[PDB]
Amino acid sequence: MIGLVGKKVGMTRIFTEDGVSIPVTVIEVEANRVTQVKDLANDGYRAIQVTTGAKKANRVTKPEAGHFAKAGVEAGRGLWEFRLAEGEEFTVGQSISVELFADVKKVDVTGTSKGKGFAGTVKRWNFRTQDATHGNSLSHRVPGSIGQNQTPGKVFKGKKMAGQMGNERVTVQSLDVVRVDAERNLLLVKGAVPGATGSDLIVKPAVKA
Amino acid sequence: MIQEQTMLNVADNSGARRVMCIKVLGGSHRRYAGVGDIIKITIKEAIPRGKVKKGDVLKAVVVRTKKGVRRPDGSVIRFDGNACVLLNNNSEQPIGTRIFGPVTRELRSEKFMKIISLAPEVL
Amino acid sequence: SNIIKQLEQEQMKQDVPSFRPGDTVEVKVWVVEGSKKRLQAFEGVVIAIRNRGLHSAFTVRKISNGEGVERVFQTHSPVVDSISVKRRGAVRKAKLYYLRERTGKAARIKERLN
Amino acid sequence: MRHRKSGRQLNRNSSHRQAMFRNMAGSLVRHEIIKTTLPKAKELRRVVEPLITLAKTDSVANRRLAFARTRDNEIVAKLFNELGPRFASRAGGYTRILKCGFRAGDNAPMAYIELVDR
Amino acid sequence: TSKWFNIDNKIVDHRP
Amino acid sequence: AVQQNKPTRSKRGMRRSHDALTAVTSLSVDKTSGEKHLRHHITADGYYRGRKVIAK
RNA sequence: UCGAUGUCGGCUCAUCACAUCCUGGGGCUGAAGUAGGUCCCAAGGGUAUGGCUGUUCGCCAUUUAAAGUGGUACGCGAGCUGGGUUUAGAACGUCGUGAGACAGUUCGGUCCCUAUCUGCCGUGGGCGCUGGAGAACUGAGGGGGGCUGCUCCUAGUACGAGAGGACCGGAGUGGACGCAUCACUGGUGUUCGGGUUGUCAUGCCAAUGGCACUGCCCGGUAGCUAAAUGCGGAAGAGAUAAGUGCUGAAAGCAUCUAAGCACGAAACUUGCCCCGAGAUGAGUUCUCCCUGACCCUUUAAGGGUCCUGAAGGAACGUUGAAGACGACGACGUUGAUAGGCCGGGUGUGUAAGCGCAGCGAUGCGUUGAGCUAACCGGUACUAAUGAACCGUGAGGCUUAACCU
RNA sequence: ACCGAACCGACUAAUGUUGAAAAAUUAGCGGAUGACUUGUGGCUGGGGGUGAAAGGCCAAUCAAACCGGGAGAUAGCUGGU
Ligand SMILES: N[C@@H](Cc1c[nH]c2ccccc12)C(=O)O
Ligand SMILES: [Mg+2]
Ligand SMILES: [Mg+2]
Ligand SMILES: [Mg+2]
Ligand SMILES: [Mg+2]
Ligand SMILES: [Mg+2]
Ligand SMILES: [Mg+2]
Ligand SMILES: [Mg+2]
Ligand SMILES: [Mg+2]
Ligand SMILES: [Mg+2]
Ligand SMILES: [Mg+2]
Ligand SMILES: [Mg+2]
Ligand SMILES: [Mg+2]
Ligand SMILES: [Mg+2]
Ligand SMILES: [Mg+2]
Ligand SMILES: [Mg+2]
Ligand SMILES: [Mg+2]
Ligand SMILES: [Mg+2]
Ligand SMILES: [Mg+2]
Ligand SMILES: [Mg+2]
Ligand SMILES: [Mg+2]
Ligand SMILES: [Mg+2]
Ligand SMILES: [Mg+2]
Ligand SMILES: [Mg+2]
Ligand SMILES: [Mg+2]
Ligand SMILES: [Mg+2]
Ligand SMILES: [Mg+2]
Ligand SMILES: [Mg+2]
Ligand SMILES: [Mg+2]
Ligand SMILES: [Mg+2]
Ligand SMILES: [Mg+2]
Ligand SMILES: [Mg+2]
Ligand SMILES: [Mg+2]
Ligand SMILES: [Mg+2]
Ligand SMILES: [Mg+2]
Ligand SMILES: [Mg+2]
Ligand SMILES: [Mg+2]
Ligand SMILES: [Mg+2]
Ligand SMILES: [Mg+2]
Ligand SMILES: [Mg+2]
Ligand SMILES: [Mg+2]
Ligand SMILES: [Mg+2]
Ligand SMILES: [Mg+2]
Ligand SMILES: [Mg+2]
Ligand SMILES: [Mg+2]
Repeated sequence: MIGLVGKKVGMTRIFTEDGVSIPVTVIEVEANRVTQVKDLANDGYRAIQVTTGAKKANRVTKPEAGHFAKAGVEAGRGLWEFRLAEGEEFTVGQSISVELFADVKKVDVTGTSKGKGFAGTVKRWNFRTQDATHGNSLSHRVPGSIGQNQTPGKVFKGKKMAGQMGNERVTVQSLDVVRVDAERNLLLVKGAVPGATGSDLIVKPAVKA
Repeated sequence: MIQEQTMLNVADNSGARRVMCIKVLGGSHRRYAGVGDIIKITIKEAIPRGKVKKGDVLKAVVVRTKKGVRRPDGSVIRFDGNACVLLNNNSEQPIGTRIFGPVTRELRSEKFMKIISLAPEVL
Repeated sequence: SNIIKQLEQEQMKQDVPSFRPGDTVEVKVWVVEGSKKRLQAFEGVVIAIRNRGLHSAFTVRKISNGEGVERVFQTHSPVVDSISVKRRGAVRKAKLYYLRERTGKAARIKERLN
Repeated sequence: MRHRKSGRQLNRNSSHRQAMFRNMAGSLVRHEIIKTTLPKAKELRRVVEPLITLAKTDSVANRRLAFARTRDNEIVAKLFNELGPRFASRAGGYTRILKCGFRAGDNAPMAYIELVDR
Repeated sequence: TSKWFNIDNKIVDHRP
Repeated sequence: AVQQNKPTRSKRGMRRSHDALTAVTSLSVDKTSGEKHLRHHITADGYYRGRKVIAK
């Protein structure tokens, strides 16, 4: 089944009447507008393309404005694509809301996880530090050894080293759907989702099950 | 959060006063043992006429921790000590006949119903 | 934001009494054992109060059978059935964390008479 | 990582930063235009403007609060006697930064920071 | 003159 | 550590391939004085967006 | 190799083999069940903490499903150490007349390097992709992940004289590991509030500020974070290994194989997550933009002058949960991008001034007061200036199909 | 004799090691009325001095200083021709 594009708003708790407090993430999922529908004949695969929110009229460039006017919908802040299964079909210019997610139990939430910048090996790969004392000299959080001697005489690919950590596409799977709230455009899922507050997320029905 | 080499008080009347957690049973590379958890102990102090002597190695159940338990609404119950109840190596029922101090509902299982029955206060 | 405040505000309680640290307070909480649901009372001195709206909590301390117990209650939780202050305490601090290190006659708290 | 943190460290420790921002606030109030490096000008906004608001609301306690932040009775007097009623109808933004190039000595972005009614 | 790690004895006599 | 072989003028030029400065794209004319200046900078005489901001 | 290839052990990071320690599949059993013995397949993941000792090894204590055997300069000192063995001191035992000597012992004893190249981890610039440009994709390929305990039901059933006690299947709940996050419990919070010692200063009292590790301490917002709390490992499919077969001759019988057919594992190909058209084999879809004139010549994918400057981009500025720098994201007056301001929230804890009680330190009233950083909702007060700059003028040849 | 600054020294750790320094810095450390420490001057000379003894010190050099000389020692050895 297709998904919907929302934005992470923040986290809250939900107290329920047997007195347990469910940590929930609130995702504002307002009406996504289907812009382009792709098919096996013209494009070679079946997908829909949706847009959401609004964007400044002076900053929607002419190709984007032409595309949105061809679909006949107001310009949004981006374009995303969802692959279609066989039993389901959509039309161009069509609004989708959270009432689609009214009857799902678990979702997969995809978002761009926060950037930690250039991070070290201890933060990035759970490496162990060496001794802070006992003679240790300028080698407390260093990576250690990165190879073997003459054979092979090289560092193997995929060696866990320091570098850019975070700011990258991350999926959290099989999160419970605590509440679907159609009139306020809210999806409350149980647990944390990737990314910062006020940020784009793609929520799909769960693929594992 | 009790680990190896940790000194714990005895919350029963077996005859020991202090014990030392020397192993956290029930898993490989297991680090900590929370409230309601079986550990292996050795006895470091003893009452002169107790049921156990200094230097015995036997089991114990951690029943109070300063780290405390968390309750499903988000609550936390903390104590001002680490306290355990001694158990036989094989039977894993308590040695003493009375338990001092409060214990927690996290021990409410069939394995520790004797402790729950004899406790003065169950929080 | 506005959405989160709206969700919290429709969840919050409407009748939490006004208490300050140093107060002796009785908190009656729900306890479920077997299938029976009953009220257990925890009486002690509030040593900490964290106000965050729905996420507000308060730390109470008692001496129970010779052992000092701290409980942190969530103020708006359904399990915290009732809060009632019995004695107003006169302190000059917002967090009374020295009452852990103090015991007996040293942990006495003056009464606030206004 | 400095996610959602404010202020500039400005290659100085905390006491040095506090001392020079007190000095720059005193100089800016005395002269009504000063030429300084651009990040120092932005931080000088963040230091100076609450002092002009405190000057808008006149009281003995407000004068004592300004003497504790500016440590200068002349600056406090000029604030509460002139820049209070001069900016009494303006809601914030009492200053202005105009970029004016790079220092000859070390290639810096200089900027004039001035009060708006000068 | 000479480097201290060449005058040293623990690292010069490294493979006796 | 230190080189085993001498790098060439070819590799010296290849490393310095990225060292080239970029000139300013275009200067500005002021609508009162008419003087070229850097954008969002006050001019040499003391004008900015057509107002004499600094004396002299 | 002596115009030098640094040695045992520990730490840090590993990677490969399979002669498999666990988990997985099976044959035989002197296999009743439980538990085993032995052999065959199988390298996906997993594969102890402490005492002694310089130790690897070993012994011992207690765990675990298990505590695998090996290669890698007995992996790893331009990554750490320096306990051991290796200089110079000194002593013991023994040997020597002696200087001295002991894989005998004991106490003490300098471990350098700013990385050019290859490699690896990240992140950009240029050009290409055949008119220019803005997006969204397809997926050749590449990587990550792949562990498992215990309890309960089936069932005290099958099996067994009893003791004991299942296969197959299902439910729950843990350990280790990994990703994400900050709502909770916490840590930090030298940018907020207060207590206080010494001293100096603001003319002095009162009130404040500087300096003493933030002077010492007590709390603590936002952010970052773990000990906190969400999720994960799969199911399924395809082709199989050992193994089990069906039909069936060669060999009238028999036979799993020769023809034909079916099962069969954590290994293999997918399924799950991520990168991914420099995939030069440079792909697809949608949209947007440019429809002037003239002159020379080695007359062709030629050069030159005037007019023209689009879509878009860059630059500049305000900046950001983005960031070493580039880069990426938001905004630029038709504006909430930042700062300020207003209101709130949070934190601290009842400011200063004045009055009252007291001889006085001090207490009480005004008073949950004052102040309050990064937070929340707002607001054009200040700053984001009109422009200028790069990018063009319909886009080659040949051959097929369509319209005409 | 004891505790502790000046002053004398140099036990441990980190930094530095093409250093700030051809032996130091920082934080701790030992002596501190004595077999103490220090300023000016003098004396002892190289198979010699001096040594509360380490083959230690004698001008950043010590199992025999430095300087000039025999001297272009010698080199069955290495490099070059
Ligand atoms: N490396 C140290 C000690 C040292 C000096 N000279 C030496 C000669 C040989 C060995 C060590 C040293 C230094 O530079 O100060
Ligand atoms: Mg960041
Ligand atoms: Mg470690
Ligand atoms: Mg060193
Ligand atoms: Mg900010
Ligand atoms: Mg600097
Ligand atoms: Mg200071
Ligand atoms: Mg060579
Ligand atoms: Mg060589
Ligand atoms: Mg095999
Ligand atoms: Mg597989
Ligand atoms: Mg061992
Ligand atoms: Mg080796
Ligand atoms: Mg090895
Ligand atoms: Mg080594
Ligand atoms: Mg090496
Ligand atoms: Mg040694
Ligand atoms: Mg010797
Ligand atoms: Mg003798
Ligand atoms: Mg020897
Ligand atoms: Mg080194
Ligand atoms: Mg892989
Ligand atoms: Mg928060
Ligand atoms: Mg806290
Ligand atoms: Mg603090
Ligand atoms: Mg403060
Ligand atoms: Mg005074
Ligand atoms: Mg001073
Ligand atoms: Mg399978
Ligand atoms: Mg046959
Ligand atoms: Mg393989
Ligand atoms: Mg603003
Ligand atoms: Mg408050
Ligand atoms: Mg005060
Ligand atoms: Mg003496
Ligand atoms: Mg000496
Ligand atoms: Mg020494
Ligand atoms: Mg010293
Ligand atoms: Mg002495
Ligand atoms: Mg002394
Ligand atoms: Mg000798
Ligand atoms: Mg000398
Ligand atoms: Mg001689
Ligand atoms: Mg001669
Ligand atoms: Mg000669």
